[PDB]
Amino acid sequence: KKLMAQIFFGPTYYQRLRHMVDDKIHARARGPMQVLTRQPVEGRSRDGG
Amino acid sequence: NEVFSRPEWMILTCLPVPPPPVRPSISFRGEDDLTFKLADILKANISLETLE
Repeated sequence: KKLMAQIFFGPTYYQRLRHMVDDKIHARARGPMQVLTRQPVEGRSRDGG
Repeated sequence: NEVFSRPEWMILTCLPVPPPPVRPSISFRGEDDLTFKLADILKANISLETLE
């Protein structure tokens, strides 16, 4: 079906920023804990919480 | 409060030594700065006692 309202269309320049979900997704379930406080460590790369 | 406090008790005549958990040894043992400060205090006290 033809769209009721016409659509603005055309080429445009875009850039993919370094921020990606693959490196921005974290999840913890009883991981390592800091010896000083016996609490979860900081940082997803170090399996933090 | 006399039961739980006294003016004399403010003047500390004995410094409690925190146990190992309060001063964890970081692996690199790697004693923390607080342990070094306690060691320095103990050395100063020993030197003072020897001088006396």
